[PDB]
Amino acid sequence: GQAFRKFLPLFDRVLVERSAAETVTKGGIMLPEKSQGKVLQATVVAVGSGSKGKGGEIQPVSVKVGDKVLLPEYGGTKVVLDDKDYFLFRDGDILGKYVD
Amino acid sequence: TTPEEIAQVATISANGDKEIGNIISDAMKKVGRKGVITVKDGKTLNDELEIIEGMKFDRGYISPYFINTSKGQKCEFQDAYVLLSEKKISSIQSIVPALEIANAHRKPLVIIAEDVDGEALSTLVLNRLKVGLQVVA
Repeated sequence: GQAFRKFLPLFDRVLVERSAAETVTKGGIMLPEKSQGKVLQATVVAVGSGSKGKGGEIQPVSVKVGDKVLLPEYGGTKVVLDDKDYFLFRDGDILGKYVD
Repeated sequence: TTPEEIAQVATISANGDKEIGNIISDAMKKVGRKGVITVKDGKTLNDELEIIEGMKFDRGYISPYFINTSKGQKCEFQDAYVLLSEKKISSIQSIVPALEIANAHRKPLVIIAEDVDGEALSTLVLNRLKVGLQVVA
């Protein structure tokens, strides 16, 4: 497990930071702050030790710190770290990661 | 056959009032003999004739922040794009691409619709006040 600014998540929970919301479009038209919506793309900043599926063996999380992932719409837990917003999800709740 | 006879008929029918006959002959000369002429109440001492050309309809702007003429408190553009909507405009994605055409060609936009709801209104006023895009609903 790894920790982001002195916070180590437990079991298979991961801590992510959502990407910046879109304020302007390509052609220059700007968007209101309320209608931006929740950003579903995030970066994993902390990972847990992994849930124990079977006794005697520890299964680590699939994602790693520094991976661009796509969050589900529901399922996050609010974490306030250094007056900043982060979201705790389960390892299985993440839809997928952007590989590049 | 002549507008003089038109003025004579309107004068005789208005109890010999030559000014009424002249103001009806002028209206029929301007908007046509088979045209729409409407009698309305006046707040002055004398009668007057107002010729309305083009498409004028009794609907105001949705938001007062669209005013760009300080002298008459009007919203005036030249060579403006017109976007017409049968249904009510509410979503962000239903009004953004029209704003992209308006911004790319640098042309003003007037959106005539049933109504403009909160998200589209917020987008329009925020774009009008922040970057300077010319748009009225």
